[PDB]
Amino acid sequence: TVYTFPDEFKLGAATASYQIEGAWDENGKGPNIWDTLTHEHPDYVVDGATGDIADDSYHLYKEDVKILKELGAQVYRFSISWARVLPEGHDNIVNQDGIDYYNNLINELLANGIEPMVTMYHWDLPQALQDLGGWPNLVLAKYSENYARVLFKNFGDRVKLWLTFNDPLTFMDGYASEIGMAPSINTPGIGDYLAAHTVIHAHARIYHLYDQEFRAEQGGKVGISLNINWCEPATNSAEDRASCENYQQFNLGLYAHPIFTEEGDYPAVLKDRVSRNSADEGYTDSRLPQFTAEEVEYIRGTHDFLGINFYTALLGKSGVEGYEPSRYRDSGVILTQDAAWPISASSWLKVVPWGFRKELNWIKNEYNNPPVFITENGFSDYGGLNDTGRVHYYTEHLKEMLKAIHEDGVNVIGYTAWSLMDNFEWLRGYSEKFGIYAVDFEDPARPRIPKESAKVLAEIMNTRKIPERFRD
Ligand SMILES: O=[N+]([O-])c1ccc(O[C@@H]2O[C@H](CO)[C@@H](O)[C@H](O)[C@H]2O)cc1
Repeated sequence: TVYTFPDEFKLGAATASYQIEGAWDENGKGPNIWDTLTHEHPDYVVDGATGDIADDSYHLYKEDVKILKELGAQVYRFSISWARVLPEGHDNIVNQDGIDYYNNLINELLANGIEPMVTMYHWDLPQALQDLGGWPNLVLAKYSENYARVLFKNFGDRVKLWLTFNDPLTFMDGYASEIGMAPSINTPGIGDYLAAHTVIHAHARIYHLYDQEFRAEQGGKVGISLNINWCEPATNSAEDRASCENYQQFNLGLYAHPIFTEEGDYPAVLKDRVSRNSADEGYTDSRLPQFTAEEVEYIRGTHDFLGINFYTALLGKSGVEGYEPSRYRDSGVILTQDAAWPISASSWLKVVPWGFRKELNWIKNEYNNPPVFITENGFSDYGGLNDTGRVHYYTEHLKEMLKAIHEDGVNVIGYTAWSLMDNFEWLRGYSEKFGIYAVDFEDPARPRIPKESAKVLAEIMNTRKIPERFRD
């Protein structure tokens, strides 16, 4: 039983628009911040790669559905490109080609018995909105509501699972370095917090919009996807345990405390540590923005489920490091990884499957056991179809999740493997492979070929159990 999926549990796979679509300027699509980064700053990206073509899923979406059907996916999580739909960012112009494209994908999925799950924002902000300052500018919350309205209006009759944002903890970091994630702005400890504040407001506006204008007719669910790693105490001391709690609150709690708790607002430790550090450095005002009481009440409770992106673990010890100012320095934890942990093709990604069970329990206890949908979990290598490391990664993480469900009572309701195909991997270009299907980026037809992990995942999805050969 601990190896069997609950009957209603949803299994599938996931992708993101800029990572797969290509067709970056085709049929009316406007430019986004990743078009800008890869065109203007190829020195930031491995091999100077771009997402101009990527997997060419704009043209090859029927092939993507074919492989999802082969895999036996029940749900396909994909994201919508904001600038493909609203090329100017604002809602004055709706690109019919964009509407037709996503309807064509949704309809193809449904005709093949696969449920669509749509992420509204996976990092590809229209450049016209970045030119106003992007996420640090609170005006983007209303622009995000207007974008969501166009999505609910056009697609909500058929789409019943929505995520507003994918991993703002990472995308806010685009405002904390001059050479990093788009838009590559160096405002650490200041602009990244402003970006977080806008995203939280935007998410809350989108959820209220669904309640007011769409839920009664459409009957779907709206969540948000938050990335978090497990943080294990470097030693068993109370002080190192405190540092791990700081990590959880500064990385997951930053977004989840305002939305998923009864109290709302940012975590106290976040408010308090940033206030103290700002005062010690001579600022008149805290670097952390504030919510009014009315805003706290508006934002809290804006969820039907919690999306979790989980990849790895860290060790945390008591102390402070990082540059002043920065979110890492403010967080009051020294983070490392254990050299014993198995490695991947990504410097930051170590294989620590027991950390997934620990994290699921931390979430259960902090947020009163919300329904959790694992929206990303996966592994990198440099290439190859006989992807034993990826197979092991998936089987171990699924086993740990199933223990969380069955033994620990955690309400996990679905899981989409990251990712369906090898991707444009952001600053890593085409150098790192996260797919369960390989794609030949040198072949204009971009054929998709199953790896061993795709065959194992199909076996899991078909049998609804972890096969005996992978059990302890
Ligand atoms: O803190 N971490 O461990 C972490 C943060 C952000 C992450 O981001 C993920 O990274 C994947 C692999 O590159 C991308 O394909 C995917 O688009 C992205 O959501 C993944 C992991």
